[PDB]
Amino acid sequence: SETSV
Amino acid sequence: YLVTEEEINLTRGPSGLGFNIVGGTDQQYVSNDSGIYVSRIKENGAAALDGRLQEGDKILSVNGQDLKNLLHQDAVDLFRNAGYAVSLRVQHRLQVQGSAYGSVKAYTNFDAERDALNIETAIKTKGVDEVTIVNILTNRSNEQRQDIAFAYQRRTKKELASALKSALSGHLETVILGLLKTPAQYDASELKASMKGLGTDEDSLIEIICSRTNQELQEINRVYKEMYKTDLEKDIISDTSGDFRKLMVALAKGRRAEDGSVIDYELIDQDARDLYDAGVKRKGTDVPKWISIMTERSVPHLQKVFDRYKSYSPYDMLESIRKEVKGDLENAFLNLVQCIQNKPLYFADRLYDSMKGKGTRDKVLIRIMVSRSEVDMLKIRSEFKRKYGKSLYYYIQQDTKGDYQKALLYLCGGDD
Ligand SMILES: [Ca+2]
Ligand SMILES: [Ca+2]
Ligand SMILES: [Ca+2]
Ligand SMILES: [Ca+2]
Ligand SMILES: [Ca+2]
Repeated sequence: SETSV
Repeated sequence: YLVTEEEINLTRGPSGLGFNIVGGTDQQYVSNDSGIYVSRIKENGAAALDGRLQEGDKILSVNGQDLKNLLHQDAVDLFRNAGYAVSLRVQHRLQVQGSAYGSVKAYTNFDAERDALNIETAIKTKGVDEVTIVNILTNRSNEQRQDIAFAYQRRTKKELASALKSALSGHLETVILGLLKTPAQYDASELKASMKGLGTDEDSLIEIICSRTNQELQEINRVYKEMYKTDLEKDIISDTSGDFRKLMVALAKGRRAEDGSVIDYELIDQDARDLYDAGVKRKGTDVPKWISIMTERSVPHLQKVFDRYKSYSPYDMLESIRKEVKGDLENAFLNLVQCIQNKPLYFADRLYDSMKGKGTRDKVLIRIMVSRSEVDMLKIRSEFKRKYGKSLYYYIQQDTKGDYQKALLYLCGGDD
């Protein structure tokens, strides 16, 4: 769901 | 909910831009929102350095490519297949609540249908979970509560309120139901409650009618007309008498002069002279001239009038009221002047009175916590602590118990 960018 | 769009120019940090993203058509953050939103901004990353970006923004474009209706993965890919020089279009989405000085704020990660569902769980539960009901209702804004009720109606065909009316009881029930009612409904209800006795809850009627503004009163007056098929003005007349009636009916019109631009210093002096002349300077009192000045003039004007009154009168306005009138009329005047001078202090004194002694005047306590939590509760707590030396939270804690206590404590907002 959360995604580091 | 103010929306402003903006571009931001980021040079990729060591391992990335320095934030996390959530959302997508297949991963809706809130119901029916495919938007891509920043969730975390890295501690000491390039995104924090440029600032601008804020935990909550909506990403609409990456290097000119739009983020409307994408699966999570396609939005991630646009970021990972970008250069080291990244410009994005963000929409900052600040939301501001009615007053800055209310205690209950609109919850930032709001989802109407989700909330409605957990409430159904807490109702559809053996023993019912009174705690989770409180935990969401007292932390949702009144308008958020409306949307909860609407979604509840949809998912059950029964409405929220009459399911809580069966699943709650005691003082706790009163609070929850009161929070379910719009500010006009709740005031209209307490008002209908006041007069439906023939002897009439003067002290409550005085409280609402002395403290509501034009905007609030006109809203009450209309909704009152809709709920009970009477003009509120008509009920006031039918349950009061004398100059009390004149004072109450004049206030309830919600037709006070709105705060103009220029300060009318000449009229301030004239009004001060007339309050002195009509009262302590004269044998007896000209009540009607008091009623006209105190109902017709704007609040800032009257505050200034009361100070100018001290230039002429050896007593101040409250002290002049106590020495000229008695009974309900005295009561109404003291309450009206307190509301004009310091409304938050007014409420802090009523709260202390409702708890100071044996037992609890629960109707006054509940009413204030419900009706002022989104208006000026923070100013009320500040005046309470300054005067009484301990917090509002503390008195609520010492006088009330159970889930009812924790509900009042939430509407309070916290300790001081
Ligand atoms: Ca139980
Ligand atoms: Ca005079
Ligand atoms: Ca007199
Ligand atoms: Ca004026
Ligand atoms: Ca008490």
